[PDB]
Amino acid sequence: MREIVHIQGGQCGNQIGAKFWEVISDEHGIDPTGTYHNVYYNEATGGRYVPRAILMDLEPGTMDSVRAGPFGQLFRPDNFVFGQTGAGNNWAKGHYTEGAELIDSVLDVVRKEAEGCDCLQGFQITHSLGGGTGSGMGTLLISKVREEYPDRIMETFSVVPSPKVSDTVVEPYNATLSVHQLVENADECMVIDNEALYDICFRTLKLTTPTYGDLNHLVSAAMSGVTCCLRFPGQLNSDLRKLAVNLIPFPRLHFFMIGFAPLTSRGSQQYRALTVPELTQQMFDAKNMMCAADPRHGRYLTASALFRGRMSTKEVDEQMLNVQNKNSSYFVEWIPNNIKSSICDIPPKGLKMAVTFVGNSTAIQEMFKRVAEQFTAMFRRKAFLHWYTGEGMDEMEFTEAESNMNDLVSEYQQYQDATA
Amino acid sequence: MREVISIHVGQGGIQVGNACWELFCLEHGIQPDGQMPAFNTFFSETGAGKHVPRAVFLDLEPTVIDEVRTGTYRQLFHPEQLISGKEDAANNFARGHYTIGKEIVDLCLDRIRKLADNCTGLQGFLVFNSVGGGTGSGLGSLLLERLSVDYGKKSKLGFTIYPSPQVSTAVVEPYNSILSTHSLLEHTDVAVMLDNEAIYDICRRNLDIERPTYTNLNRLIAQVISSLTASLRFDGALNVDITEFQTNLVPYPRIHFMLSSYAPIISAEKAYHEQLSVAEITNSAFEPANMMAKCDPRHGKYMACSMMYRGDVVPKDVNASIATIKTKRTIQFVDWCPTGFKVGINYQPPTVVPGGDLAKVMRAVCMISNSTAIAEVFSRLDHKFDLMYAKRAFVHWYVGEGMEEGEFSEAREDLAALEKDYEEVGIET
Amino acid sequence: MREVISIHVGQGGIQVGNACWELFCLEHGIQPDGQMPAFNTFFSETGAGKHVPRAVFLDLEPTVIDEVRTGTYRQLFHPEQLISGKEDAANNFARGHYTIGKEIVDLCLDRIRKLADNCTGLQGFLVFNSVGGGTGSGLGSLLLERLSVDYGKKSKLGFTIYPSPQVSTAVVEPYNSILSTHSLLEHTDVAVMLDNEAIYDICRRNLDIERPTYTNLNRLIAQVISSLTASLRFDGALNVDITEFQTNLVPYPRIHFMLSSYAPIISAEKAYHEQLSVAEITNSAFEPANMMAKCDPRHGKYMACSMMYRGDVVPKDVNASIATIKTKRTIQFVDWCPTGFKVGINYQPPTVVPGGDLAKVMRAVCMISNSTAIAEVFSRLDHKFDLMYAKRAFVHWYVGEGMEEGEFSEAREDLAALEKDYEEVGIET
Amino acid sequence: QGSLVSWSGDIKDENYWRRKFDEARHATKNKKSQLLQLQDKLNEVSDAKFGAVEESPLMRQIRILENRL
Amino acid sequence: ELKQKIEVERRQQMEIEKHVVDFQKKIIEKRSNIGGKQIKILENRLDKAN
Ligand SMILES: Nc1nc2c(ncn2[C@@H]2O[C@H](COP(=O)(O)OP(=O)(O)OP(=O)(O)O)[C@@H](O)[C@H]2O)c(=O)[nH]1
Ligand SMILES: Nc1nc2c(ncn2[C@@H]2O[C@H](COP(=O)(O)OP(=O)(O)OP(=O)(O)O)[C@@H](O)[C@H]2O)c(=O)[nH]1
Ligand SMILES: Nc1nc2c(ncn2[C@@H]2O[C@H](COP(=O)(O)OP(=O)(O)O)[C@@H](O)[C@H]2O)c(=O)[nH]1
Ligand SMILES: [Mg+2]
Ligand SMILES: [Mg+2]
Repeated sequence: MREIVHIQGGQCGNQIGAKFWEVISDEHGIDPTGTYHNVYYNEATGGRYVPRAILMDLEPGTMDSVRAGPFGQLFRPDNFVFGQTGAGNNWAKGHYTEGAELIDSVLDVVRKEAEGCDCLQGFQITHSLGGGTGSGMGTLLISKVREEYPDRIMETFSVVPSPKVSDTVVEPYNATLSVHQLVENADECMVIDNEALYDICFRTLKLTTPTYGDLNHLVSAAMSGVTCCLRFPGQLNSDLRKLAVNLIPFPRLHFFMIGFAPLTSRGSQQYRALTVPELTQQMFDAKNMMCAADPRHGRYLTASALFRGRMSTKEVDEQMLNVQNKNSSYFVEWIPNNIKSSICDIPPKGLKMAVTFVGNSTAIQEMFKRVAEQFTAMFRRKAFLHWYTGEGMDEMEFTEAESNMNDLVSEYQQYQDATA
Repeated sequence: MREVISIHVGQGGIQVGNACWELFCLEHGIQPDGQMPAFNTFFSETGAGKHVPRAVFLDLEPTVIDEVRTGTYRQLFHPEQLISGKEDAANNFARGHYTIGKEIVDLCLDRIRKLADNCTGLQGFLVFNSVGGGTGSGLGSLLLERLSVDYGKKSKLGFTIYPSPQVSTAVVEPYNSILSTHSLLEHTDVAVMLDNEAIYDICRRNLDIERPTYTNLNRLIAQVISSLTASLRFDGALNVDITEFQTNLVPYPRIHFMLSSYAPIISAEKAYHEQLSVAEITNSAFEPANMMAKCDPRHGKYMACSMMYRGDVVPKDVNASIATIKTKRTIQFVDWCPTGFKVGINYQPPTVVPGGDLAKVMRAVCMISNSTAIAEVFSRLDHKFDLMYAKRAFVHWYVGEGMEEGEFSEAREDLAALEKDYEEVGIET
Repeated sequence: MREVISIHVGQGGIQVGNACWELFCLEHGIQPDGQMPAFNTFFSETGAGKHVPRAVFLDLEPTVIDEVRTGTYRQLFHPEQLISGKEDAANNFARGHYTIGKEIVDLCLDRIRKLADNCTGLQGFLVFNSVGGGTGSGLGSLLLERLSVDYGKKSKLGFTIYPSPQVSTAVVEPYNSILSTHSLLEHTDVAVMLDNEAIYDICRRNLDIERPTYTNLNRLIAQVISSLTASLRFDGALNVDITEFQTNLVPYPRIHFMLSSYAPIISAEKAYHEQLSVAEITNSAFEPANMMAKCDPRHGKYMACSMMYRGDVVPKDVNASIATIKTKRTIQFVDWCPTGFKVGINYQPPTVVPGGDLAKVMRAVCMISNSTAIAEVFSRLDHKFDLMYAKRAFVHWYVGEGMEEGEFSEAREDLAALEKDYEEVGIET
Repeated sequence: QGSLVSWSGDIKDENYWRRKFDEARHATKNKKSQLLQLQDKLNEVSDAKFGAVEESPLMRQIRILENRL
Repeated sequence: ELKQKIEVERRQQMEIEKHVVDFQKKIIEKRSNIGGKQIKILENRLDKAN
């Protein structure tokens, strides 16, 4: 049981959710038709399994496109929360004028899906920080669900403004506005960025003609591997809360980087062996992360690992022992045995093993600082402001968002080196 | 007459109990059907002439629970002895002892209530709680509390699995373990400790299998426990008493944390080539490499030792092995206990499981000892606890669940009181 | 009662021991299975009524080791008595005694530790180390050192194979041999030397086979050793004592390097045509062409001689052969030893191996003698050592492995002290 | 311009860090073996090793019983 | 820029590692130094005279 509800947001979040449901259907043996050929699905007369997946957005072209592609019959025709105007890359648009009139349609449907279960252990949001809709609308949904349900655990698979270029000109504004309302009411922010995702699909995988469905498939395989330890048996099982405890020692430093494995070349997929020491090499390799922040330029406040496949436990023991042994000061030493380990008992579709590494570390603080830097630049010199200020927002909130980001990062950095 | 109850609370204890019962049936001759083609201590009567165990598998996370209820061993357990929660304790002590413990405690108490009503001659309890997780820490602590406030007079032998010396399957292990030690003191009348490193070394370089796994580990623990309970199950030459165990291995109610050992652990490939004499096995008996836990034999001065002989054992080889071990200087005892040896002979050889690495041999011995070395495990747990408590880590996970902050420290110096006494009792005069 | 331990260290000793045990089983009636369809000295008890030898095959290079562990004789040896290294000693003494020796020495000491614990009545050791290679030199030296510092009281008979007089399978033989001689003095209480030229001549023009090979050589050494250990294995007429061997063949602890000989070595093709009388065999006994090592019988003045008679031997032919050899001038003894003869009769004829060139005959005799001729082998080794040491050759191979340079010289004049004493003891008065 | 100079300096910093880790772990493992061997030394050195065979109580038994005989 | 901290750390750890190498040497020398039952049989010797 121990339910999940899959609310989406923005065209990004919509595509990622579509492909994630594709992956979970293809894993649980669910067709695009919705049969078997409940921890994620719901029973429906006629022998159907409907995903309790809500797609909300301020534009329907995304809605139409996600309906059009394969696996579209999964989502039932009520959870398509239709927006007609579009926030148009404006946090004020996506959070105040259209938020405060979409909140409650979403409230009725989320109460729908929440009473549909018995025990809703955790939520599920995938959205953006830069798009007006995604950012504002999504952090507003987060605030609302965290207002009524204080006992659940919040979780966002969040895409941030890209380093080399900003996807939309107001990426800094929307991103700081999203994090300022993310810190207190979002319990686990898995930080992803389109550029690092590009890097991981490019470097070791031969992919020369990539596509957004491809990156969605990658991050959705990761998104399935993070929790696949829940719905399946295992010698040493976990959940969202053992993970949350072993990951956050403080309610603030709870933003996590994620990676999934294995991922190698296909033409070279035969020449290499395939073992668990090789899995450790694969992801404790710096380049295998899904965030534009090499974690070995910082420190690991703690890190959790979740296995998939049936091998021994001698493995995971020597695993985190060996890795702590050499990359010790790459972690933080003020906390004992900062690596947590669990095992899911089932391997992936067609392959032998899977591994998911999640990390509560202090290298995303530079991501936060680069966001705040771009923000402050466009902010003092007043770049792209009337779009936010002529729609019932003031820059007092912008100042406080920027300063709050800076406060978060100041704790991140001092907790990097705090020792006793 | 003698009946013994076993709780398998947590995810560690529940798998240890799965292996315990999977070995108990094959030893007593019970097939997994509940059908059998003495057993007084473990197996009850159902009015149709077949057996249902007197044990309860309790755990917050229901995964291993449906594993056992739809596996192959469904026909043994009673549906009344398998209760599941829909959540966990998040590896913190407060969620398993304060929040989610209270609605499972009364159900478990009613089940064991009626189960102690069911059997006539209860003699002892066995709590199986790997303290590393929130359930095996807090819910097991609360279970032991209630067991001791209801029953009290009856002995309790806890096979608690501490957070391992440096390896760990969780980071917040140091908190939810020191807090369980408090209840572990009073309630667990005698506590046979477990850790992971030593059984890993044993399974790797003793049975020559190159990946040791948890199923093998739990099978091996079940074999040790079979050597433990054979004396009451089957008839022996000089039968020992489990209440004699307490009166001989608890010199003071302050020193009752005890460790164990087993011989022989050998593959068939070296069993065919070894002699394995009665005197020879008594050497690997106190071998420090054979040690089952993270304790050093020369760290502790032995205060009490019980030897469990099973198979074709003649008493005089036992008596001469005692002489040779007491002669050679490599072992020593506490001065106040001039004779701290108690032996028990049993004419039942160890039974064999199909599909096990373990080898059938004539003679088996199991050591269980109250010494003063365990204080090192105590201080080593205190290491991680202080290293985490000095910096505020995971404190919110504990206080946001009905727990005050001072319990961390009170449990820390509680286990420090054990460390103090364990070195104050074992000195010269 | 009497048990004897054999180390076969190096690549020479390990093959000599392969042949030793392959002959021992066929003699005692043991098949290579470990099954037999007395043996007290060599064969132990496994509790299933079958035998595992009391010996260890040690070598840095693991090639011959996996040869024996996947050959046809796997069922005999215990997996505890076969330890392998992953490297060599590069034929230099320092890599086998200083660098790679230290992590194998304690394992071998623990194995023989427990093995001397296993057998009850140990009586002697036999070290089998062809010193030509780095292992058989340095690791064998260190093994003998540890054997003598742990055991001490017990006799050690070393069948060391020196670098051959002029032939050589290695060039750096002169260094790593003189350095082993140091430890060979104190530790190897009695040292029966071996070289290659004489057994080559024997196998070529004595058994008439035209290519002698190492398997035949090791089989022949095993036959000599069978004639040696028959007295303790099987019952004889006048049984001899291996501690009498020392007290009669070690007139001074400075002269204990001894040589050997065997008769008859004859093919069946001349055994059918020869009479081979008891008196006749005693002539080829001291024949200088029959000599087993590079020693000249008229070079040394015999100080002690032990004769090993086996088969159908009546004592008076023995006594009259002693008379005739002491009468004729071609032999002579030291003046201080007026009677330096000790004989041992045995009613067990030599057993036959299928597939051997060796012929079955009624009477066999084995000579083992402490004389003063061995000093020529000593000086001949010193030849090559000085010729190499005078020019700096391979010095780096030794000093880059934790060795100082002066040990070369200290070992050179160490063996020179033997050469000195061996001529100072055997003069007139 | 200076950004690539900083890049190269940070490659040097990465190498330097990596090194410091190698040598720190070597130091740890060496110290652990050294402590192991030193404790082996302190327990192997007996507290009655100077008198390798003394047993003074039974030496007194020896002398008094010799006088007796 | 900020590298001298890790350089002095390397110097410290290298002095300490070679210093524990000296330690190890000292301990192996002391092991080689230390490298350099009859009571009951004497009671048996007493039995005969009594
Ligand atoms: N010996 C042994 N130990 C086990 C076994 N299974 C789990 N463990 C140990 O149990 C520890 C965790 O204890 P648990 O209380 O069972 O963890 P949990 O069930 O997830 O508890 P929660 O965190 O509240 O969900 C791990 O660190 C393991 O070392 C087993 O089968 N045999
Ligand atoms: N009699 C006899 N001598 C042998 C036999 N095998 C090897 N030898 C001798 O052993 C000498 C070399 O000694 P070893 O110590 O075994 O050489 P090694 O094993 O290669 O030693 P490393 O150089 O350290 O690798 C050779 O010169 C041979 O004369 C054998 O089967 N019988
Ligand atoms: N991973 C992923 N990211 C996307 C995809 N489509 C858009 N994005 C990212 O999402 C951001 C757009 O945010 P969004 O809220 O959807 O825009 P809005 O709907 O106009 O407010 C851009 O910065 C893109 O980089 C996709 O298919 N996959
Ligand atoms: Mg649990
Ligand atoms: Mg070699």
